[PDB]
Amino acid sequence: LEIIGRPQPGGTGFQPSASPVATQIHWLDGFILVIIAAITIFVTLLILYAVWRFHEKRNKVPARFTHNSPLEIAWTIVPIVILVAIGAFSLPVLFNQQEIPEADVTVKVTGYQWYWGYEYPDEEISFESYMIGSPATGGDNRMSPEVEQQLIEAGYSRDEFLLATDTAMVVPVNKTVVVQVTGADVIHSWTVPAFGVKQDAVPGRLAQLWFRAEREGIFFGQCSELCGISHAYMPITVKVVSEEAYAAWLEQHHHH
Amino acid sequence: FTRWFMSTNHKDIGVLYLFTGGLVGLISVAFTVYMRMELMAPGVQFMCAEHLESGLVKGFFQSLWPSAVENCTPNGHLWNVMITGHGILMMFFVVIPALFGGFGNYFMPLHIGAPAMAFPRMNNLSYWLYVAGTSLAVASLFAPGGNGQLGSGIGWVLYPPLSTSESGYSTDLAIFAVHLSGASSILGAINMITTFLNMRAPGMTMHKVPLFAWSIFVTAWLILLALPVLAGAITMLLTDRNFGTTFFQPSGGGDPVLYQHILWFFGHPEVYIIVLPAFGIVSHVIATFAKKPIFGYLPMVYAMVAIGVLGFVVWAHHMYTAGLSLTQQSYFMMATMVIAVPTGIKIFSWIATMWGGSIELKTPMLWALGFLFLFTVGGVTGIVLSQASVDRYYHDTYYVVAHFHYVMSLGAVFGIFAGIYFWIGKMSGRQYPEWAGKLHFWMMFVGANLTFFPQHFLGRQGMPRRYIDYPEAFATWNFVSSLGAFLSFASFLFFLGVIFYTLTRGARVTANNYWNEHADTLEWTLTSPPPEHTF
Ligand code: HEA
Ligand code: HEA
Ligand SMILES: CCCCCCCCCCO[C@@H]1O[C@H](CO)[C@@H](O[C@H]2O[C@H](CO)[C@@H](O)[C@H](O)[C@H]2O)[C@H](O)[C@H]1O
Ligand SMILES: CCCCCCCCCCO[C@@H]1O[C@H](CO)[C@@H](O[C@H]2O[C@H](CO)[C@@H](O)[C@H](O)[C@H]2O)[C@H](O)[C@H]1O
Ligand SMILES: CCCCCCCCCCO[C@@H]1O[C@H](CO)[C@@H](O[C@H]2O[C@H](CO)[C@@H](O)[C@H](O)[C@H]2O)[C@H](O)[C@H]1O
Ligand SMILES: CCCCCCCCCCCCC
Ligand SMILES: CCCCCCCCCCCCC
Ligand SMILES: CCCC[C@@H](O)[C@@H](O)CO
Ligand SMILES: [Ca+2]
Ligand SMILES: [Cl-]
Ligand SMILES: [Cu+2]
Ligand SMILES: [Cu+2]
Ligand SMILES: [Cu+]
Ligand SMILES: [Mg+2]
Ligand SMILES: [O-]
Repeated sequence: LEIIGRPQPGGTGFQPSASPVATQIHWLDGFILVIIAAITIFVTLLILYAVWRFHEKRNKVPARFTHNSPLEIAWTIVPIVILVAIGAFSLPVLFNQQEIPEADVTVKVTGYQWYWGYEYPDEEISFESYMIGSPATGGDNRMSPEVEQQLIEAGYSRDEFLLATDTAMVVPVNKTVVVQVTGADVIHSWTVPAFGVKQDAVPGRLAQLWFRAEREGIFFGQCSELCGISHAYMPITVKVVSEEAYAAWLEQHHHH
Repeated sequence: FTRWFMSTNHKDIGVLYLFTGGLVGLISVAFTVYMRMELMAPGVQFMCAEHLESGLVKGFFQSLWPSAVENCTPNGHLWNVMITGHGILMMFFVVIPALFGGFGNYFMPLHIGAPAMAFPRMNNLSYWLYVAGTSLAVASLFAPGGNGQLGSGIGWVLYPPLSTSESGYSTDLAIFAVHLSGASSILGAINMITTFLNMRAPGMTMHKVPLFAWSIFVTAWLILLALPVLAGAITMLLTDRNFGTTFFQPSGGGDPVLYQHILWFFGHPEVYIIVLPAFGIVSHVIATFAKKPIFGYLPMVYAMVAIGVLGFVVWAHHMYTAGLSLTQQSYFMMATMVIAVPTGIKIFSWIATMWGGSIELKTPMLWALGFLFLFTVGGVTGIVLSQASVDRYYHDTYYVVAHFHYVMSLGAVFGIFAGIYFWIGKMSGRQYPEWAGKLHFWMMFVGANLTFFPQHFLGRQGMPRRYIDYPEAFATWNFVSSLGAFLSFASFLFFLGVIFYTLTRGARVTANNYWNEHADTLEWTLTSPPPEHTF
């Protein structure tokens, strides 16, 4: 499988999209970015021009005005319009993210200090996922020859250290996945940037998110609520695969 | 002598808050240097468990030199302790004491023509509670804490159940620290409000009060509403930890998310409490150096009032991924967006003030203009974050870290430096050297932009907050951000040199008003420094 959901060296943009929700976030953010860049450039150019035009060597006697009604009207209404416009594109994107559709696949995820537990209620599968290099895999949260070997053996490389886990949440491509997220001890947060999803894992609460992956491959997230000593060391690996490979993985877990 | 610390005069107290805010600022900045040393490269090289085997003093020094990864067992607890220490010091023991306690106490009474403040003795007590709070926060770093080590690694906002389950009593000491800070702030707020209302000079009506004194007045109101709420949230943590309550513990039917509603009800107002006095200082500085009266005085006052008020109804933009319903998320998003309108009015008015002026590019004016640009960069990323659908990606990433450092470290701090250069002659009787102030400005300007701008990229790439270590792909922009932090640190040490030079041998100030006639508030009619008994 291709490693898709991951940071890339020197990156300045989002991680690749692998869901329609992520695609929406990329468009909305791109749209807002054009606007706020225009505002910032505008404001910056006004300041630099005013300093040049009205420097004390060039404008020796200062004006004394403290009002300009037309300008004050424009500079109040135009921001309001800009914001209404952002809101209008933004709320539908929000409604799509947060309205949970009917599940093809249901996973229940539990955050622990410091690993994730997954349960597939329809399949009676459960398992835990630890960082490759965590004490669970024999490490102590740092790179070593042993950790590199384990990364290689699991189908990764040295470059995936801190992202790759010993076991992965496996799901089929182009199917609606609903994840139910809770915490076992403290608050954790489960996320996958490529899917455009993030949901706190709060003890005593069961929250839901959804995604539908639009291509196969490997996608990484990292725990996103500070949860103690190994907060930096309990990531998320999702493998998106064919419907057939998904069934094969399920059968591998079936106890006869 | 210790006639300084027992003084009740608002000028002396103001000066005490400034020096102390500066010293705590130096400590918190030094934490960030160490933080950026560790973030400079992927892999953990500095914060090694091995250094815990040494003594306190010996462990400290070894932890400043890098080790090979193979000799460095990562100590996440120390990372967590350092960033928690950094945030708490900044948010409770640095910028507000400097702006509100410092400039507020020194200058607000001067601006309104008050010879004294309503409660001088309470003012002196407010300072001591600040110092006691700082002492407890620092003590917490050396107290038995999480994971059988010293200190609390729980983040500056103390989320339970993590904060309530952290072992040792480090966290209890931190909570007491914050109680003491709140008490200092509340006393100061009561003092400011009573002074503003009852002790203005004859003729000094509401519509003739300078913008800075207004900024302090509005800020004081925010404090009275916000700080008692915080006192509740953290006392509930204290009783969950020590007195068998289960407010935030699900086994006892509690809800950790309740803590978040209460905490952020304080936590948003907190930032407007930080920034409003900086808005006031910027207004005084720009009018002076543009040689032009402030554009739209009354809208400036009302924009500040509106910002203050709106800052109480937006708190859950800090909780978009914490399990808020779609309806709550939509509301808080729309309410947050509204804040851009009155802030925009203030930004455009500052530019309009400059427009048609006669601009002098002295050091205080450079800080003020840097503020306009940098606060705008920070403000617009705040608007991005207000969008719940996009915050889904950005929440608890370095994009948030970039946002808040632009508004605070390149915003409110630029306001602090603007005030210092603006007013140091007035406070001390000695003037700073102009070339050194400009050099300080440019070093900080370049350094702080190099530190924080690349953090937007890290956040877009999905780098989480509160991580001792990070995937190799984040190396480039982490490296640049760290170099920026080292340059900023150099600029701050240079600044401390500039202050030391100024106070020991700066050019003697001989004029009541050493700027120009457009510095037209009452402090400029007094001597430099003002007499013990003013007006
Ligand atoms: C001085 C401190 C300060 C200030 C002033 C602000 C100002 C603002 N903040 Fe910020 N913020 C923080 C400090 C501050 N913030 C901190 C410390 C945190 C993190 C806490 C933590 O988790 O540790 C945070 C986090 C934070 C979040 C949570 C993000 C997350 O955790 O995922 C959000 C969400 O909406 C937000 C929004 C905003 C907005 C909209 C503004 C607005 O007030 C800004 C409005 C200003 C402008 C927009 C620029 C000027 C306007 C114009 C030039 C007009 C034209 C512009 C438009 C029409 C857009 N902030
Ligand atoms: C006022 C607020 C403030 C300021 C000024 C700063 C200053 C700096 N911060 Fe701060 N930071 C916070 C508030 C602030 N920080 C908070 C609240 C957090 C969250 C903590 C948490 O996650 O719980 C945080 C977290 C945080 C992180 C993320 C940590 C993590 O997630 O693991 C990083 C990363 O580099 C960082 C770096 C820096 C650096 C390099 C500087 C500086 O070195 C930048 C350079 C600035 C200067 C050199 C000048 C500073 C001047 C003053 C402070 C005024 C002193 C007073 C007088 C002179 C009177 N900070
Ligand atoms: C949204 C971004 C905005 C950024 C702000 C920067 C732009 C500010 C432009 C100000 O425009 C000036 O306003 C004055 C006051 O309205 C006018 O003076 C006019 O009115 C004065 C008020 O009495 C008279 O003194 C003058 O003679 C008369 O020219 C003047 O012509 C006009 O150029
Ligand atoms: C019929 C049979 C009767 C059975 C009775 C036995 C009851 C067992 C008590 C359970 O409490 C445990 O205490 C450990 C020790 O405090 C904890 O380890 C914690 O503390 C250790 C340090 O002592 C660390 O090494 C671990 O990583 C950390 O999980 C552990 O989590 C916790 O659940
Ligand atoms: C019929 C009676 C039943 C018998 C009781 C069963 C006895 C065995 C329980 C083992 O407890 C585990 O110990 C681990 C090792 O201490 C802990 O790992 C914890 O500590 C590690 C080392 O610090 C971390 O890396 C992990 O992420 C963290 O979960 C883990 O939590 C805890 O559950
Ligand atoms: C593929 C490159 C994307 C460009 C990313 C730039 C983001 C900078 C955000 C901050 C903007 C503040 C005005
Ligand atoms: C990894 C071998 C190179 C050694 C460089 C050590 C730089 C440490 C300087 C730390 C400065 C303390 C503030
Ligand atoms: C693909 C094979 C499905 C096997 C199925 O019975 C299990 O997932 C449920 O226990
Ligand atoms: Ca490192
Ligand atoms: Cl007084
Ligand atoms: Cu975590
Ligand atoms: Cu907020
Ligand atoms: Cu976690
Ligand atoms: Mg969070
Ligand atoms: O905030």
